Amino acid sequence: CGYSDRVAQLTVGNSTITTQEAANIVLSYGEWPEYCPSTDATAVDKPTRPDVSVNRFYTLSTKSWKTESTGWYWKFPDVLNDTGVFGQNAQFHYLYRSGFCMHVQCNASKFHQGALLVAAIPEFVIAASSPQGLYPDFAHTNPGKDGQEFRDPYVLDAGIPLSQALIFPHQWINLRTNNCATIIMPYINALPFDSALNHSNFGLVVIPISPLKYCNGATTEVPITLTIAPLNSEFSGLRQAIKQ
Amino acid sequence: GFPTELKPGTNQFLTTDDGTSPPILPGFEPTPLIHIPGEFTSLLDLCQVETILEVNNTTGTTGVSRLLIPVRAQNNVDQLCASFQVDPGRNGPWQSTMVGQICRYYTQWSGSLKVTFMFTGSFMATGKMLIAYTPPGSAQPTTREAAMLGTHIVWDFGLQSSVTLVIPWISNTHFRAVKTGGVYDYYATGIVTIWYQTNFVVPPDTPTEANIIALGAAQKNFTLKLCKDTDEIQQTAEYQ
Amino acid sequence: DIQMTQSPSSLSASLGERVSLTCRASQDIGSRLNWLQQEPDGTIKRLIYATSSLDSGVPKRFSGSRSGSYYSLTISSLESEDFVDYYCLQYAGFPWTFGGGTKLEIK
Amino acid sequence: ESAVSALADTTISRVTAANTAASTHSLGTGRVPALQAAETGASSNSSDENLIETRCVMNRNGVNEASVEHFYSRAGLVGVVEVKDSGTSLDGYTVWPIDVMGFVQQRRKLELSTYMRFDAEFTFVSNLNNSTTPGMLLQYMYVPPGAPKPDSRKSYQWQTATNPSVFAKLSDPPPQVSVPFMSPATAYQWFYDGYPTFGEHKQATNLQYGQCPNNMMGHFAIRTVSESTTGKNIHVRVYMRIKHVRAWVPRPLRSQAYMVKNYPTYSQTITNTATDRASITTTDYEGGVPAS
Amino acid sequence: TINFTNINYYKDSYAASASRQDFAQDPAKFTRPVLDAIREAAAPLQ
Amino acid sequence: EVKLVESGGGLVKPGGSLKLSCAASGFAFSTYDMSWVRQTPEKRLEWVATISSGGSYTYYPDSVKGRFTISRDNARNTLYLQMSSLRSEDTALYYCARGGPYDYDGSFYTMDYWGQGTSVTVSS
Ligand SMILES: CCCCCCCCCCCCCCCCCC(=O)O
Repeated sequence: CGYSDRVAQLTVGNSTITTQEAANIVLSYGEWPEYCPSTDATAVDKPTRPDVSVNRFYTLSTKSWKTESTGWYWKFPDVLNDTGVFGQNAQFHYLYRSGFCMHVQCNASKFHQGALLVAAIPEFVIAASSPQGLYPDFAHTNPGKDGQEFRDPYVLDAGIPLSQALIFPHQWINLRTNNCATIIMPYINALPFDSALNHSNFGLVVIPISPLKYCNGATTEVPITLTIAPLNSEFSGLRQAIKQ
Repeated sequence: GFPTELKPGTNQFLTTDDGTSPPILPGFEPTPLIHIPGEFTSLLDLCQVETILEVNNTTGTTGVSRLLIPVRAQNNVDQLCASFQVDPGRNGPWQSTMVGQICRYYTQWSGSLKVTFMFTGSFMATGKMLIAYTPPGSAQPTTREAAMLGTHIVWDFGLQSSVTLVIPWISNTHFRAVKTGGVYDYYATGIVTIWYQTNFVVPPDTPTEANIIALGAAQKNFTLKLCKDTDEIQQTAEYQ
Repeated sequence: DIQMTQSPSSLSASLGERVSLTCRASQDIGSRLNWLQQEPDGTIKRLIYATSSLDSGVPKRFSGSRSGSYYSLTISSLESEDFVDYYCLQYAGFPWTFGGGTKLEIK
Repeated sequence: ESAVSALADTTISRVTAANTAASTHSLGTGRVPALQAAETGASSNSSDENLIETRCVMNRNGVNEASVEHFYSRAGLVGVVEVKDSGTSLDGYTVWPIDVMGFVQQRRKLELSTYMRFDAEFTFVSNLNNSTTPGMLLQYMYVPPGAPKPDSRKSYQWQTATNPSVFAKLSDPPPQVSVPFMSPATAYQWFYDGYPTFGEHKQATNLQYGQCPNNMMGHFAIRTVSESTTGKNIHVRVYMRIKHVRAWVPRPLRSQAYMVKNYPTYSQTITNTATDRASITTTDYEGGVPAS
Repeated sequence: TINFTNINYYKDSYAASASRQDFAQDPAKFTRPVLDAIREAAAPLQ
Repeated sequence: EVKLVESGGGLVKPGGSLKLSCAASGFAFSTYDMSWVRQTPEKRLEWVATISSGGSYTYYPDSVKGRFTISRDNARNTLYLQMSSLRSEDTALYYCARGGPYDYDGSFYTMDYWGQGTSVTVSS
């Protein structure tokens, strides 16, 4: 009635995700993903809406959590731009609009300890640490499926302090209470549609705050898996396929 | 034509006067306003968001190891874990919080605070802690019997891995100055200490040391006044 | 480099006395000064860490404290197996430096 | 005669803070208003009336100065243009790009929001090197993107047939002008995670990461209306007051020191958001004398 | 008083003074951005 | 019980190489940062190397930086120290102890369990 059940099933498209130790589901900024209303549209071409082909769960990367692990970040449209029929509607069209349902998976024994911070940062601009040399490379700004290991998680590699990242839609994977984080995020931009190749709407960040400690005899390999699913995906402006 | 007489305050540029200037572009209609999620109209709405307190800000502690209160299995009884002051605009743990940085843009604050604690240990680790708020007047409690006399909660680890210590608003005045130190300790808020009510017990083949994450925020009765500038970041030359 | 200076290079005593060995730092190191004990065979064991915490298994005769920049290790009642050697280790700066030995002897 | 009702409501009415209700003691099971789960991502719902025995307070403290309007509607330095006509720079004019991210005080306040949509008021405080304000005539021309930019003190672009220009003297009150929302997008953007143009961004200097032309609003051209070198340098200070603000997606306030305009670049010597104690147990408060 | 304020002397609506007569508050979209509402008295994870 | 057994001492000629392993047992070697320590015959301890619990981070003092390299094998629970061009100033007893500045939960096991002590000798 007034609690949050720990079992959860997330079914979109032809994919289903089960969790038996969930905490809740974060509905970023209180709004659900929606299509673009005609009052807030600018392009005149009819949009493409592949419902079940595009909007589905893509398991994209698995990282090995270690004691001396800083963190990892992925950029949302970039992480899915070479995969499935999403990475084809986003290369053939110039305009794109979609939300997502991020699901992060990390399970460990009751004799393991550690806590991760899973956050979704709108307009996550990665900075460079200067002693070119003042601007980040393209590998660090759009890293794709295999994300980028943080260099200074204390500053989120952006000059902003990690302590205040909880102002963004976030969740914790605390290995004694839960093993998954779920964040539903609507499309956030100052424009109805935008390019899925030249612009990254959100940044997905997973940072260990309390390191992963265990004892001798426990499973030393504890992986973190990122599953993402577009929601309400629209595409407009068809043309030759472009991969930038 | 119409007789008028100029008064003092003429030709002055008050940087905070809400006036009316001429428009440089007549007939200008801007781009339509579309729905962008995440609109915030008040800074008090941001002050009620829990953000990590930097309680382990000791010398030699670098990086994310400053956001962690170490907790450990004890040989003795009734020992101190960690302490910090609950003045939001003081140089210390509250500099890492959103309520502690919004406060520095204002001169006076009022209302209750909220420090949520989270135990990031094993599932097999049990314990009980006494977190106490000592109102102004007293130094940091030297023992647990002294801290017990103030606003305190006993916290049992378990399934629900978080507890909320509401620092209540016990003040002489309706407001407290964000500045603190010297004569301005008249506006000191108090001290929060974490003691061991019982031990930190673990079964065999289980880590004997864990962490506590502190998350500070403001309650529904928080207010700020006398907007001012911040002492946070500095500049010696234009960025160019 | 944070140079740490142990005051007594050697201190004689008799079983039952109370000795104390100080070790000052060149800059602020906080509560990050440890204490070691090297036996004649050459085994090192940590007695006090963070200047006030005794390692699990050490007798209650050891007590560390801080009075300003001076970090002191006190042996309340000296027993027979407490006359070997003592070092102070600081780990606040990156070049972790150690003291210079406080070999205690008998009279 | 329906404006007399509108003119009466033209005051800042006070909106008070939240009240406290009286509370009693609770001794029972299954009602745990103090146990939370921070892994959920939600802030604690625990109120004061459920943690301690509270009294009834009718709180009359106002919360108006915490609005985003009041927090932002306050002028601040966003530019310093120096019109040189002395020594080895006998120009008499300057063309200054409009960037509000060159000074830390206005920059750190703006970078609290990801998207802002606002009208502005721009005031110009111009003088000489010795604070003096003679009767020199100045033209403050605004050059939108695409318009031709001046190349001398006596060039055709200063005819301002369509560009907005303000003619004023140093010996007059500071010129002030209301500027609307002037972006192709629906909101400005202090953080743009992307590139302006398509392509393989494999350059050594990735000077284009983060540059959104929706914020590039053009240049300001300032000249002395003269026919030859005046021999005097004039400093112009631009102050931007924000009006009719709408902000979206709050962000953490800046912790590191800025290094360059238009980029979040920081230094390898990372500073700490909080200052340093000597121990996790030391507090700086020497209160009264204990009775025991 | 008589409060002769907040008058607009120009035809462009953006020349007016600041909009200071609407102090709206809605923190739930940052403080409790979750799908399942959790009552204060209930244990959250159950 | 935590037990560290260092091995690999010997009399190496000036300007040579030597590898010093350290067998670890009794604790999770993949969760602790390790470090090597020296002891000049003048009874003056000194830090020589340190490595993260995964092997990515390393720190060497300026007196050692550039010559010595510290490795880590977690599957075999071994810790190495690959020496380079040496000098008489490196003839000392080397110890393998726990501790490192690359752990957010450190500062507790900093130099808590030392080893037995190998012995290197650089001379002719
Ligand atoms: C008649 C002369 C008047 C001068 C008018 C020029 C002022 C124009 C206002 C443009 C500022 C709008 C917001 C600033 C956006 C810049 C942000 C950026 O470049 O990073």
